Amino acid sequence: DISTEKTVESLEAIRHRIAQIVQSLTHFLAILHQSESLSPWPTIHKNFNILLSQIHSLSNNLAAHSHTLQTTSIYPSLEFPVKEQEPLLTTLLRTKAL
Amino acid sequence: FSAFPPPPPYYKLFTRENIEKVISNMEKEEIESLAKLFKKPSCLTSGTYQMPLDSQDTGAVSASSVNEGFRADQKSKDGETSDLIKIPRRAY
Amino acid sequence: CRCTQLQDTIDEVATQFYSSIHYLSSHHDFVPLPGQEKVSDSKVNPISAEELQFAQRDLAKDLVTKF
Amino acid sequence: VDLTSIQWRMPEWVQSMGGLRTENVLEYFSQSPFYSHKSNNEMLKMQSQFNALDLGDLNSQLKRLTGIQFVIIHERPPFLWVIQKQNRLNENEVKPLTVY
Amino acid sequence: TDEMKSLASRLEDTTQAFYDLALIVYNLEDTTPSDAIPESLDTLIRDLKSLPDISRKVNNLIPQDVLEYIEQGRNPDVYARQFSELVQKDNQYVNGKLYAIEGFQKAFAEEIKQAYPEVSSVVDKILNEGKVE
Amino acid sequence: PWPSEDQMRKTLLFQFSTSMVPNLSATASQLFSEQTKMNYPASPTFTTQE
Amino acid sequence: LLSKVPDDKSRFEIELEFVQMLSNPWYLNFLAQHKYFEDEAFLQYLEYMEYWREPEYVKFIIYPTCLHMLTLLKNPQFRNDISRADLSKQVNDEIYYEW
Amino acid sequence: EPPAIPHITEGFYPLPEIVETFSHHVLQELVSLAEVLPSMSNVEKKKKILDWLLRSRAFTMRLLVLARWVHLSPSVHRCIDVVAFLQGQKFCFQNLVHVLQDIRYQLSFARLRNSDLVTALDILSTGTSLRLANAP
Amino acid sequence: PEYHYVGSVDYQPTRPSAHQNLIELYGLTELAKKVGRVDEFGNKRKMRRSYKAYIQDLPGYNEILRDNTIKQWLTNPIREEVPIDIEFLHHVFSVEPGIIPGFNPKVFGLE
Repeated sequence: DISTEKTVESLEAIRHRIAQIVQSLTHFLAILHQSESLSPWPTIHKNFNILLSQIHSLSNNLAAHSHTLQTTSIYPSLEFPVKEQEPLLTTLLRTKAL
Repeated sequence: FSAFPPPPPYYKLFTRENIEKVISNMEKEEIESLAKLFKKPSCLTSGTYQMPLDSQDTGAVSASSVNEGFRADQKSKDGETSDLIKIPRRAY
Repeated sequence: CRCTQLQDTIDEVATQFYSSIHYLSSHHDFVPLPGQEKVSDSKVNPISAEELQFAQRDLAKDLVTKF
Repeated sequence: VDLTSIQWRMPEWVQSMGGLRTENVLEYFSQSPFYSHKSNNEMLKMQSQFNALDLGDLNSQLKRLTGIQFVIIHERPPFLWVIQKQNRLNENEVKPLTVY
Repeated sequence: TDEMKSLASRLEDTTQAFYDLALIVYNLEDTTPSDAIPESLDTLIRDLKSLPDISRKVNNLIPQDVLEYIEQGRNPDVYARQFSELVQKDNQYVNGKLYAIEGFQKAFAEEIKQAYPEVSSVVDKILNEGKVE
Repeated sequence: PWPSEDQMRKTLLFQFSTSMVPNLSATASQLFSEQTKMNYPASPTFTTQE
Repeated sequence: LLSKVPDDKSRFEIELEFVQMLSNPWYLNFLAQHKYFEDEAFLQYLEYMEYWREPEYVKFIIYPTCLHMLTLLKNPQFRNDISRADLSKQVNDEIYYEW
Repeated sequence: EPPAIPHITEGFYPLPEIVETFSHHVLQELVSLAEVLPSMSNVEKKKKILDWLLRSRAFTMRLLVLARWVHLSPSVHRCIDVVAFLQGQKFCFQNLVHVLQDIRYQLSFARLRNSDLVTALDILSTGTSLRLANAP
Repeated sequence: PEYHYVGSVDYQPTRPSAHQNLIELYGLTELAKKVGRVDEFGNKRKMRRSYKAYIQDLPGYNEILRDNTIKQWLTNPIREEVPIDIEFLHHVFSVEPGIIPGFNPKVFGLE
């Protein structure tokens, strides 16, 4: 069970990172929508940069906990079975590439 | 979750560059000849049905209990006795 | 028009063949002999004896009308 | 053949047998590309020819046996079941190779 | 059955040889004569020799599912019950299926007869050809 | 109405494609997956066949 | 620039079947999602599919829809909207009703 | 005479084979335990002898149960054969239904329907005029 | 004047008939007497779900266990005989009277 809790803290860290990048992407979206004409290249470019910093941090986390993340496997059960009737699960846990 | 086969690789082959190379071929008149062989639509006449050329035959599937033919501008009807019928021959 | 519909009617006849036999096999058959009738009520799904006779008479009538 | 992206089922099989059961979940699994025919459960199925069996026998003989085995990890009768491709070299200790 | 009786006699002899030897070794004391515990082991092995010959004498056949039942501790008499019961059950079942088609045919023949009287002779010849001489 | 999905599975274009492609491809894998007598004693439970 | 590796007879069996695929709307939707309409080579190959309207050739085609589908796809805005799922369902439902 | 009927030969273990392999296995297990014993503690010698004695006695008992049930073997076997037959009659009914369905399928495969000339003429001009006009 | 395929083949009825009472026919009635739910007098027949009825005769407290080994002893039957050296086993089986921990004689069921 020690391996399980190590995987717990690991996936906690990746969760935090992905949270932050969602916030930065939503912010970008807002600035884009703010002006009817497309926004000035300096600002959008600046935002591409911050986006880069986020995704770089994420790739580092994933490679650092790469062993513990490829040993663990995810299946839904027990409490999801109340909502189990839905295909939302298949869409949420799908790993088909775009 | 659902998926279908991709089209032929030679779709990916097309370019307006190679097209222009084959119109240059036309202007002149290996690679170019292979391109035009690729561009022709050589239909086929006979012999292949799978993924027939004519409809299915009853003699081909099992034994056929009767045969008949009617002449041009004439039909056959005769009077034979089961319930003493006098009516058309195919229908009987 | 006419020819295709009649074609449909003979097809209808074949369908009636196996449909009929299957219906009859599906529904109650237990016959006691000497002994007492006894059933696996679940798998059996019985139908009334009178219901049986009436249903097979009906089936005969339907088939003969088709012909 | 990439096994992970794909989503499989045979409703024809299920209707042939009828309802979705514990044992029919393992048979259903046997029909799927996920199952491997070299499996230990397949070797057992080959050894008994048209006779009754029992499920406690099934797990207890799974451990008795050494190799690749497919067991039920969690079971929920109405809709969903959980299977894993665990490999035990020895009894009482298993290394799960895949989950399903 | 005289042979069956000799076999189950030797079997009971055997399970009692086991029991006796396990007792002898559980309750072991100096007073116990050493010649008495190898004697018991002797009786045991020679029992297990007798078992194959007598077995060869019997010659009945056991259904697999019986062996399974005994295996799981289930009562084999339950098997015998299920099968006699099933004989009766399937008996009635099939018989009545045949009757169901019987009536179906008779209905069909009468309906044909009123519908197509000209072939009544044919249909009667059809019922007569199914039966025995 | 239009080409049968399984006919699509069997079409010669796909078989040609997957000949040139490794069987490792991911959308072809989804399509790929989509594609007696006994003397023994009967079971002592009564069975109505279906 | 890999050397072409085609077969003569096989590619008219195949081009027939491909036209058929074009009859299916869901195949068009996937096709659009995969951004095959981004490639100009594809569109030239479509015009090559115009050879299948010819009488001796069309005599072979099984599902008529494709032909119509093909003329439908000549509008690019239509291509981006068959990327859309809603319109896809509209098209499928439209055939289903004609059928 | 009683009417001939198929006799069911597989699914059955001769009682003599059962007792033979049982005797031989129990004896092997004794020989096998007889070598591990001289290498074991006296308390462990005893513990293992005991365990074998009792396990083998449980097996012998299973065979005693068998021996007693034996006298019903021929009756039960007769049942089995009767059921076999009756099952076969049911299989007959079902099998017929499946053959009738199959030939009905071949039937739909054999009919031919009057041509849709309309669609054919539209496709002369390379469109399905129907599907376009109809559809918004 | 004759329709085709009609009466083309003659057949006698099936040899055993379902309509016959087969329990009598193949002499299973004595079995049914012996195993049925109902006695021939009308009283009910009690049948243990286990085979305790035969363990009841035998000495000792005997638990009912499930072990498929005899089946396996039938899948992999052994050769005709095993070697047996009485003297060696006599030697091996002389054991010192000392006690054995962790083992109760409940299995013996003497009392």
